[PDB]
Amino acid sequence: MVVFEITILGANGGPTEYGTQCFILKPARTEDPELIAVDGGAGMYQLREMLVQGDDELVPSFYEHDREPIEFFIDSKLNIQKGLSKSLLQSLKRQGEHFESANTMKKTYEVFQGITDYYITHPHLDHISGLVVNSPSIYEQENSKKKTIWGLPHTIDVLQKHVFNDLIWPDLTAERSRKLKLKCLNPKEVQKCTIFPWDVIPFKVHHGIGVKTGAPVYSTFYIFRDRKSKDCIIVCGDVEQDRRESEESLLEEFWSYVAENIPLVHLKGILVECSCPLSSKPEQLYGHLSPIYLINELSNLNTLYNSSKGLSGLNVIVTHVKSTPAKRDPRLTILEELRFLAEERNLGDLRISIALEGHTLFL
Amino acid sequence: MVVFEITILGANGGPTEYGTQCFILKPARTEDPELIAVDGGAGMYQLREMLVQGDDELVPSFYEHDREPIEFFIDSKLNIQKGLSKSLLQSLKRQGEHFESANTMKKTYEVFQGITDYYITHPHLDHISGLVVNSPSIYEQENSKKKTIWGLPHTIDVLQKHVFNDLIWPDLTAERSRKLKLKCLNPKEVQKCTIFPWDVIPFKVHHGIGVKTGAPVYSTFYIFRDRKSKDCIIVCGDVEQDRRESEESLLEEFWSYVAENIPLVHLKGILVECSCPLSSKPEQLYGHLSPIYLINELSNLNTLYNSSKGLSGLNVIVTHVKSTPAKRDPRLTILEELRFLAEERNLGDLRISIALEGHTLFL
Ligand SMILES: [Zn+2]
Ligand SMILES: [Zn+2]
Ligand SMILES: [Zn+2]
Ligand SMILES: [Zn+2]
Repeated sequence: MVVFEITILGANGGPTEYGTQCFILKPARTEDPELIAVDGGAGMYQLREMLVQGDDELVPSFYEHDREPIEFFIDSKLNIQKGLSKSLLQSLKRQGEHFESANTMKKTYEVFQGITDYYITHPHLDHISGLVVNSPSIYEQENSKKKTIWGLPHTIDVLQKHVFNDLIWPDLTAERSRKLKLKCLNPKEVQKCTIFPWDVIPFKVHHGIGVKTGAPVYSTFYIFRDRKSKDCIIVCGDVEQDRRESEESLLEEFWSYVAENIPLVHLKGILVECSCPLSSKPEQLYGHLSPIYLINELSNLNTLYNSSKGLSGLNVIVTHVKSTPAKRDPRLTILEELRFLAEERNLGDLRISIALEGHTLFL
Repeated sequence: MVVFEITILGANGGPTEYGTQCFILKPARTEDPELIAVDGGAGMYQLREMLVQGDDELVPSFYEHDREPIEFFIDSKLNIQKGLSKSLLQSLKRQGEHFESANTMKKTYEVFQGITDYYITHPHLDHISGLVVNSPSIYEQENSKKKTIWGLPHTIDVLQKHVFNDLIWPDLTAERSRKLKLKCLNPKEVQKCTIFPWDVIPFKVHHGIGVKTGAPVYSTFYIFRDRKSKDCIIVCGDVEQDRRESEESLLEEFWSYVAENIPLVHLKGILVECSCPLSSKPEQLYGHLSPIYLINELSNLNTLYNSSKGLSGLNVIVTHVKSTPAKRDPRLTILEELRFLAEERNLGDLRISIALEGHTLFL
């Protein structure tokens, strides 16, 4: 039944600077070296950690305890494992002697060369820092695996002008070998992934406004659909609720598309933020979701599917939780708040988990 | 004799994305909460690690071994300790009960609020990623400690246009409370630090050329001078040797200034890159130093000081070493190559160490 393997490289919303948003995707079970990244925060560094670290598992927290039981953060039915998947690792183990002789750094370069394509949601630095700093790895060899960075224009235009511009970073897109490329996607259009037999469908969403400019700051939701099984996952960039009159109902458009085109049984997971707990703090919430806003969005999706079973069976994987100087880990607070609000709103057998770095989900 | 405490938050040259360049400075022994940062790669995340991790000490490597003895990377006379200094930690311990009640995350916010001023060498993303992602922490409170980002114009203009621009990052400099400010420094001019009784003297250096534009890419060397003791440290941005005819001898200007104005006995350390080992690889070396180029620069400084004792007693702390898919840790290769070349060039009792994240130097 499992179609997707999702490696959580980074699920941190800030303001600490490591492990920011990046998810690796591949088909379940298969052993090709090729990998897709959604966003570009945590990258090589995190792959290396997972190659070393790989039960009463404890995960980092730094609140009530420095480490906490893994099960506290996840739905009890979630198919999750620590480390990289057996099949991802098998692409290194295709050569017996070579795998054993290769040190951790070498293994990291090898796995990382397989990242063919990034789908970037928006160009905020926390979503691109690993993509950028890791990028010179592409020049380690003559016979070279090339990388492509995909996005809607609001992302690609910014990367071209403000990142790969010989000021913030050497303009690797200008190098004649074209080992790093920027490519635009059209919104709402079914586009094809390059290696996997998957469709990718990007949708624009709102993510606040400029501090100086007041201009809308856009983000992206990506649908990945396995063509054979028709199973899908939704992987989201940072997002806030739409404003009734002053703007386009981008989220309504998105949920309507999902309900029309993807039966709930085929929706294997949504990776979506809840940056903040219910406790106000407007400065930290701008451009983001809190549990009431996320539950309101899921309630809208529920209304569109229009089943008496609610969202029963749906896996919601909560990403981009921010640190806060609070007594309790906000991931735990948010998880409890979301579960409470889902129960209050009668959303059915909805399965809510927090995304945990250094783990793979099987959906 | 020790005047400076230098906390190494990040000394990684890339392409792995965590622990990139950032050094914290404070006067030795004193317990004020205020701190200076040079560069802005590793930040809050690394402070938090150091608050938790704090003998046969092993440090991360990931080559021949995943962890290696600390002493392999340093000169035997180097005054170094793991973790934050006792006096830095004392600023938290001024309140007994409060310190004990505060969790690791809270302690991290508290220490980090003390970073008053950043001195940025150049705006490449690896030198600013932590500064940027950490910056919203400034809005955690009403009665707020404010931060200032200092640099030469080649840095500040780029940060204004390409980073704090509501596209790559919210433009926090436009927020009316002015809790984050960008300020320019004049090159070669003795300027004053805001809290510590220190002079700061910035010098422009070369750091390669644009891939697309061919334009010179500049960097900065910072001299910090304690006015009472007259002791100085030099903390460097990324740099390459000058080209004889085609450009200004920026490095010659710098070493000449040092030899004229700072007696060797007062020069307590230089933190300077050696990104690459002697083994060629032009693509990785562009804009950077290898051991022959670094030793040539130190030889030039030696000639200017003009002593038969060479650079005896000088601490050279090597930063920004890049990963490479090699059998041996390049920090070890580089250390051996530098020591060999220094001996061959008769530079005297020069003390060479690699900068190690998660440690404090006392110079
Ligand atoms: Zn974000
Ligand atoms: Zn964002
Ligand atoms: Zn650098
Ligand atoms: Zn640089």
